[PDB]
Amino acid sequence: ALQLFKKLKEENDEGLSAQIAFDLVSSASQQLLEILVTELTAQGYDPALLNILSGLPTCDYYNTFLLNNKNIDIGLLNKSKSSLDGKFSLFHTAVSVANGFMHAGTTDNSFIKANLPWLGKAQNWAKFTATASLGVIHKGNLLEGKKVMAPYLPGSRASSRFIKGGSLYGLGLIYAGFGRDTTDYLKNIIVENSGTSGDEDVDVLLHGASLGIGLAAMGSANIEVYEALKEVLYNDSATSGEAAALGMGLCMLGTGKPEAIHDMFTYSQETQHGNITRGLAVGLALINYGRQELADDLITKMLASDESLLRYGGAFTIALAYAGTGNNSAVKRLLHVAVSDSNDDVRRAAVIALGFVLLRDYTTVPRIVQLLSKSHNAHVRCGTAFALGIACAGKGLQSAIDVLDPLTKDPVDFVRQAAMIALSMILIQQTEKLNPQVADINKNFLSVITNKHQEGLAKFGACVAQGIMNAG
Amino acid sequence: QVFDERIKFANQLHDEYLVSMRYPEDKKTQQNEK
Amino acid sequence: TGRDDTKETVYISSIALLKMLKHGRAGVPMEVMGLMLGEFVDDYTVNVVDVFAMPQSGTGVSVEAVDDVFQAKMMDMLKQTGRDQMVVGWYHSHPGFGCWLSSVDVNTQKSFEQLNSRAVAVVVDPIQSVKGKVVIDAFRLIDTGALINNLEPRQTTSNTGLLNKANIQALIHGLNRHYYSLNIDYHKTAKETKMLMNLHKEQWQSGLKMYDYEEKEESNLAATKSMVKIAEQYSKRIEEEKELTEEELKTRYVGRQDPKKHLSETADETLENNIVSVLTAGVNSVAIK
Amino acid sequence: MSLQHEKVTIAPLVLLSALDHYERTQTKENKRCVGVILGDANSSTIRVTNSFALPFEEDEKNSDVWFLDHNYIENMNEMCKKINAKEKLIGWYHSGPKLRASDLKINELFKKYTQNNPLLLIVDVKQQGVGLPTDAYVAIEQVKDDGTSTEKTFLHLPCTIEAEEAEEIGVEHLLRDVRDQAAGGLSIRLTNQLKSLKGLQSKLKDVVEYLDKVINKELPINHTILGKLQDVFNLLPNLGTPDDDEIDVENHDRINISNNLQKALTVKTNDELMVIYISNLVRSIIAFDDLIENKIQN
Repeated sequence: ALQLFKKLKEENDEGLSAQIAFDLVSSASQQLLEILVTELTAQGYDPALLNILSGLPTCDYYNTFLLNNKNIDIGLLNKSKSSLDGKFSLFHTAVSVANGFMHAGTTDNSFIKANLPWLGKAQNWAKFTATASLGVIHKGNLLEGKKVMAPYLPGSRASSRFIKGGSLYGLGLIYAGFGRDTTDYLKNIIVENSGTSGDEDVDVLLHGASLGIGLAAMGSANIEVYEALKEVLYNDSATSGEAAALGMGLCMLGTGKPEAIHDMFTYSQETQHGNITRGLAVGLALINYGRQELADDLITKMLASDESLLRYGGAFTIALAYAGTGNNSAVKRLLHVAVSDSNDDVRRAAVIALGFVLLRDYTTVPRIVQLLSKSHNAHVRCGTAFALGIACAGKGLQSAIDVLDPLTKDPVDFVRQAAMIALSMILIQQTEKLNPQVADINKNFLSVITNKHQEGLAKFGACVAQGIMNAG
Repeated sequence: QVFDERIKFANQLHDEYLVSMRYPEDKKTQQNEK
Repeated sequence: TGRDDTKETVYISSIALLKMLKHGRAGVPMEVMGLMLGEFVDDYTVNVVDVFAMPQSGTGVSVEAVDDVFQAKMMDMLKQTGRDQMVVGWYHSHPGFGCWLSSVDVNTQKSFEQLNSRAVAVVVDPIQSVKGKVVIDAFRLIDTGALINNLEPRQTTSNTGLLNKANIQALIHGLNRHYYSLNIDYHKTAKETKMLMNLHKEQWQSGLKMYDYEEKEESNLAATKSMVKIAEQYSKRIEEEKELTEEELKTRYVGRQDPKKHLSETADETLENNIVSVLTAGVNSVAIK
Repeated sequence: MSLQHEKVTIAPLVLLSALDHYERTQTKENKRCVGVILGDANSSTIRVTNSFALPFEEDEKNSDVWFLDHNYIENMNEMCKKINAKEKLIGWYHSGPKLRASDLKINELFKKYTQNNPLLLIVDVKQQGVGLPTDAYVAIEQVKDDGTSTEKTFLHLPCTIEAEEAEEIGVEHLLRDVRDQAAGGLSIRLTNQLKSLKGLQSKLKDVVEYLDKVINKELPINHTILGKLQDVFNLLPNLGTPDDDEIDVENHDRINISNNLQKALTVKTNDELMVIYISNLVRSIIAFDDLIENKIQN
């Protein structure tokens, strides 16, 4: 990369060099960009080049864009509140997520103020979710990030521990990718409570810290963070262990350090809290991102261990390692494992996997997974829905839409939820003019929300999915 | 000895039967049809 | 303000289930009881280690029948063996009634909340243990206070939502206005699993043991004869049965209790067996001598 | 006392108890756990219904030195009878690995309490192999032809497993395996015939190397072992018997029926051959008309 610039230094002119920089930063992984600026600095390139590479330009432009060209249908806000009563915990949860998607990237206190009574009915972890939904909205505008969460960030709220935590978590949502400076602010609190976390007040705050720091330090592989999260994991807290487990594989993303994988792998055996153990299983997955064949030893071993826990994560380790490779081994393993595995959580998970592996090639996907949707296994069907979504999210392949329609109407409640979600994931912002079906799927949601002969489960998915469609 | 040959012969007729039957459906099913 | 308060999944050990079934089965139909000993970890993981039974009282389940002299003394025998762990609730068996908590059972449970407020009440139904089903359900009190201020959603937070809703009417009313029902999962080690799984010494020997030969004779004769009688039905059927209207075809030519299929199943089951039969005789002769 | 100990049927609950209690009394590395076994006797078939741990501390150095709190056993027992007063003390479980001739002394202690000869049910907790991890032994005192002035000894007894209705349904609820001791379909039983041969071979091989040691390495001449082997050679099969001729008649019968049944399946599937082809002919017309319908639609 660096050589491309020494050629262009002998031809140097602003337009030419800048077009290449814009091309480079969209595509490039964070690790590539990071090593690259140090090299240009010793080469003594213009600071104009490095500035682009900071990606402070690109973020200013996208803020303006969304500010102007965001159209907000207001009738959605008023309706979610009315139709799905917010006292019920599940229902607030769904409503909060749909909104955070709708109002992405640009600030809006338009929801808050109008729906002050809805807000009041939040309680427990429902309120934690709410506090964090804000930071989806206030994502971007990195500058006024700290500012706009400042009433809710600690030591200016004392009302409830749920707010305090969840204001820290959402802080990380804003700051992924720009988050190196932000990492300090979060680290201060983790080290203080690095021990004592058996205090129930302390725990809730700390959950939100631990997710935040994952998000901000994503992929940087600050070994300073990995250690601090580790002590938490050892204290064996009820719920913040979960966040730690994840938060470490978020940080160290893709390193695949032999130490790291091992240490976590040993800890899974000891632990009994059902959440942590799952979390570490998935956590092994995250760290073996795009590690191909260097991860094979781990992949054999998880699959070989009888634990429900370790087989669940077994499935997504293969998946993230071989993400976007048709590799025949990876495909054969996932099919054989899903069908013949007795346990339900593990069974759903190996089906989901397939979408990741087949991100690259979406052509052969409706047909492979025709077979699975046929299987009238309850769990299997749920995960076919989710799988289709991942694989064909970007495109509109017709075959995919069709496979998903019997699943929309399937009598098992839990299928219906995934299914409804999976359609809008596929058809994300695709004109209703082009394709009239989109409008019909949409109405179906609205109809189910009207229906009271449905479970809360369909209602939950159905609302979230409309927020997916109408996003930002 | 005698019966053994008969048993083996049946099996061959089965495989021919199984084989032929399924093939036209495949073509039909793919094609649009009411 | 406090915890998530998602009702615990009651993780029932392999031993505690085996004893519970046995205990109820002996006592049926007279109500049976005992205390659950366990240990409380995580937010929602209660591992029910083991159970013991208290001597049958002529008052059935009663606070009166929770006899502290017995209870205490038991703790102490188990103490010396080091198998003692905190009481985490109580179970009893209603066979007479479905799974729910009677008014008498609600008072009993209220005393346990003082020990541990995450204590469970587990209803075992041993009359219906004669099916492949194990009919067992677990409950944890709800406070009236929670329902009056309509604060009940707190307890049902962040969960998959799968709730058993079997049993309604008075029972369900009581449940909704008094307890919370949540799932039971069974966790067992693979060590435990294997011991149980293992069968006889003669199990891995049986293939050179063989049926008495008078019965193989009998069976060969029965199959040849039976198929003949269903074959009559099948010949009659394909005389016609090439018209239209599906359901009518099945009544006209006796396409209900379909002969082709019932014949195909019997023919093959007998065919496979007869391969096994010969296989054993030849092998026995030759291996031994 | 009771001579009646002809068979031992064993509750899976007993096993389960013996395995678990081993760890919650926290004994490891050949440190024995002794507990009571309760169930019925004065009956031919002995049925071991349930068990309970006793504390047991065993001195590492020797097996002649040990601690057992006698008094505990009586105190436990009386509460336990209240629960179920059918049950009686009948003997003791030993947590393996394997028989000792120090047990003879141990057994005698239990005999004081019991009105029947105590059963020594060695529930091996190490679960070696998939074969039963129970040997059963009873202390019997018998005279012997060698010269020995009365020998005291442990005689092997057949161990099997039976479970109650309540117990059996628990076993099946737990299991989630495909199973292969089912001996069900052609596949399970196909395996099962091979499995039995090799089953035999391993056992046979053990007999064979054992015989070498008797006349070379001065393992005693145990007349009982040799005595039993004579029945095996006398009741060994023979050829050119009119039995052999008899087997051949049966062999023809079974192959005969196999062929008629084989042909009979050929007929059923061929009826299906016709049915798929009617369907296929029909659909040619439907495919044709399909185009005309689409013309209007476009």
